[PDB]
Amino acid sequence: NLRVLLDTAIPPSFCDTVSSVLLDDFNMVSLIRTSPADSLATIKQDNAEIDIAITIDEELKISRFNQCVLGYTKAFVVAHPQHPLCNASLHSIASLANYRQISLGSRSGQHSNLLRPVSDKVLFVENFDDMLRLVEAGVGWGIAPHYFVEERLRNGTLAVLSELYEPGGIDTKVYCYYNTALESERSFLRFLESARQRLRELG
Amino acid sequence: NLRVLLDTAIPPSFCDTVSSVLLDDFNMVSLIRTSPADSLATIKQDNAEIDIAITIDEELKISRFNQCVLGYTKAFVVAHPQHPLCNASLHSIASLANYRQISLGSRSGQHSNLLRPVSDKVLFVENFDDMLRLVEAGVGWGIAPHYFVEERLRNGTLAVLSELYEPGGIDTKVYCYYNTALESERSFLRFLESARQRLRELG
Ligand SMILES: CCCCCCCCCc1nc2cc(Cl)ccc2c(=O)n1N
Ligand SMILES: CCCCCCCCCc1nc2cc(Cl)ccc2c(=O)n1N
Repeated sequence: NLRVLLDTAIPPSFCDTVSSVLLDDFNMVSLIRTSPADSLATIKQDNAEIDIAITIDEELKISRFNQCVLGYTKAFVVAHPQHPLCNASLHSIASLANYRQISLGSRSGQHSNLLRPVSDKVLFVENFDDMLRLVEAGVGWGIAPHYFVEERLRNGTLAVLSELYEPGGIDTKVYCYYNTALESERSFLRFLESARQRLRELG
Repeated sequence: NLRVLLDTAIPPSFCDTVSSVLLDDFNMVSLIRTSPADSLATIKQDNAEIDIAITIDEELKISRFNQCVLGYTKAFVVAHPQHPLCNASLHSIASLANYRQISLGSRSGQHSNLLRPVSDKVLFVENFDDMLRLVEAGVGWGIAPHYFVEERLRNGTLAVLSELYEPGGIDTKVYCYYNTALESERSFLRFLESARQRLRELG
């Protein structure tokens, strides 16, 4: 039995590809969704018995696991279109360490450099919908995965503040943390290769 | 007079594009090359009077500067083809926190998470040629920019160990740190836009 974790920031399609590919060599698979803020924390608990994690988060050397990279995805910093920072931005790119960021809480309460909020004040939430309802309201601005936002974006419900920095969307790697037991295992080596190919292909 | 820093890991072509573009709106430009390990350290010194830095290194909030991203480039972890880790790798991907890494020294002696060496023991050097002569020797393995290695690679002088992790080369962002005085300045806003376009275009 193979327990694999997938954070809320991994696009579903990625999930399917991961999921479907796993199926090829694998017979029992449990899939857990976590906040990206809680993934590494989770794998770290020895008991939780995770075997694979698919995350946007980074920690280079983890106690029992090896990192490697599955693919790339995109985040956008979004705000309600009427937000002051919205529209004219270049200062805005600087000024948002000052505006309220709706950031992703962590049960640990600690964040990597990657996920720690840029701004104070911050108001923590537990997931992206939570984060987005707030930003649509919209009390603050947030960084969200592409998928959680595409639909909204086209409507004009939401605005992209994130363009000048990293135009075209913030490029974010998708790591794969896997228990070292798996390193020799051909099933896993096969899995990785397929998924990777499929993901590039989809790109 | 506009003083701009460019680290040794920025591909020369990037340099030209940066360089040439700057020329369009700019009349005096000094260009300084630094080790990527010394760039942020350098801009940080108030006296050094840098106005732009082009680096692969990250520090999200720097005292007088704003970050944003110009483009992407590629690093490879390379070793002499006879290196034990070479060829069969998957364990190797794990085992190289154990083999000697030829890493990039820092005058500060401190490294970001991005540049801090993966492995101990490490033997520090000051630049990529230094690093490469050693690895060709080859005493250790190193992470080098694409350009510094392409020529060597095709010969078979060098091997890529870096494939399973991040196949196709390790993707690394190229940041632009610019003094905040520049944020309003149209010359700079013009520069950024052009260079970015040229870089994507070259991609
Ligand atoms: C003016 C833009 C400042 C934002 C740059 C900070 C770099 C983003 C790091 C980050 N990436 C994410 C990616 C996803 Cl898919 C989801 C959430 C985040 C996130 O919260 N952060 N911080
Ligand atoms: C088995 C591969 C482990 C290497 C993954 C570590 C992530 C690389 C971070 C890094 N990137 C660089 C990029 C360039 Cl262009 C030049 C040097 C480096 C570098 O030294 N590190 N550490």
